[PDB]
Amino acid sequence: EAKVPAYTLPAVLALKSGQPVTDAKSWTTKRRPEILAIYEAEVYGKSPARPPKLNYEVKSVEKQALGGKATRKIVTIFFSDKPDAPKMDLLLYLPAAAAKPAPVILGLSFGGIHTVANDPGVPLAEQWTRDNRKQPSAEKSRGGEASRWQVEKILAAGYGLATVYYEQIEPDFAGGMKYGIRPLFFKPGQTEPEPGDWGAVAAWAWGASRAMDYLEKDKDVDARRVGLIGHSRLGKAAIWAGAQDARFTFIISNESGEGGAAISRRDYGERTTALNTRFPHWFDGNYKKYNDRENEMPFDSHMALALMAPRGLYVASAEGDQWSDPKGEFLGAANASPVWELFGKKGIGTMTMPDLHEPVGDSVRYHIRAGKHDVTEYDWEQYLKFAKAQWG
Repeated sequence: EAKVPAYTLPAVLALKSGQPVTDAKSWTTKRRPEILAIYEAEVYGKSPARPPKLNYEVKSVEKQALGGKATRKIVTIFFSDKPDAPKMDLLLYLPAAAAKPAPVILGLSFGGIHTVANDPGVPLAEQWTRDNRKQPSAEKSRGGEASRWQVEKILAAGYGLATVYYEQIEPDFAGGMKYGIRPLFFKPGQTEPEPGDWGAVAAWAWGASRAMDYLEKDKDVDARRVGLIGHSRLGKAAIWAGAQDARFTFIISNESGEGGAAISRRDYGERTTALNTRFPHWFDGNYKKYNDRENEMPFDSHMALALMAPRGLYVASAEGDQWSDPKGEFLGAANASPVWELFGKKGIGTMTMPDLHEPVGDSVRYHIRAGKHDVTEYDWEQYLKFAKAQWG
């Protein structure tokens, strides 16, 4: 950490011109649109507009699911009317006893909807494998991601869990674009994304907002109390989804790294390069000019995160976060927090990184936990306290 470079962050509360942002009105009307546009063009890419009509079908509604704890729904959301188009299966669990429409936490899932809980009545999903092949999952994989979703805790807290498998939006390997939604929006004869067009992180975020499109039509769901959670690369998606979509009352970005919550200036552009090399589909084409600081970024993570203000933001890390940079994720959150004060909200409340298992902050929160890159019970215990603070 004595070997981390020094840097001066671009100022989140100054306009590009240099003029200061003096109040919430000026953020809303001037600076936030400026920051959103920067990220749209230089990082995530421009996405299509919200579809006027959502084409979807409620395939399945089962009460008493999960040993009676939950009403389960499975909702198919079509990204095109054409058959064998890309489509999305949304898994919803609502508390069996729900007396009114329930708050819902929406998540992007690394696995199929059968991995989210131990639920025999959920069809085995097709998944994309280590070899970039798509094939039906084995039954042994049911519930493999359950510890990452803690559905029983969520329902116990009085909330619902909605999940989508991200690779139905776009499969996560270089070349999987043809199998996803991005091609559906090309222009007459276009065959490749323009350099400022969305990449995969943005497509995943875009699909989360179509999930939100359904949840607002569901009459068992409190459309005014939905949040969004993403782990790792899907925490990047969740940051941009929340930026794009004011219906998410909060987002949770679990260990989201570079192009997510982590300050990029804590190295010399080598992470940016490794991401753009290994995962050329994640960000847009313009983003590759920031490789190894060939160009200086007129932005850094605190600005992307401030796109949530005044809504809730939870950033979290793990001691061994992979090679990810927990301090850089804390600093992203901490440097975003002043925007919340413009709105009369409290942010992180400190500029010093807390100790393990010591969460900080109010409308912007942070914790770091011991363990490896994952989502654990401990994370969820805090997320649900956060959700209550946001929702009461």
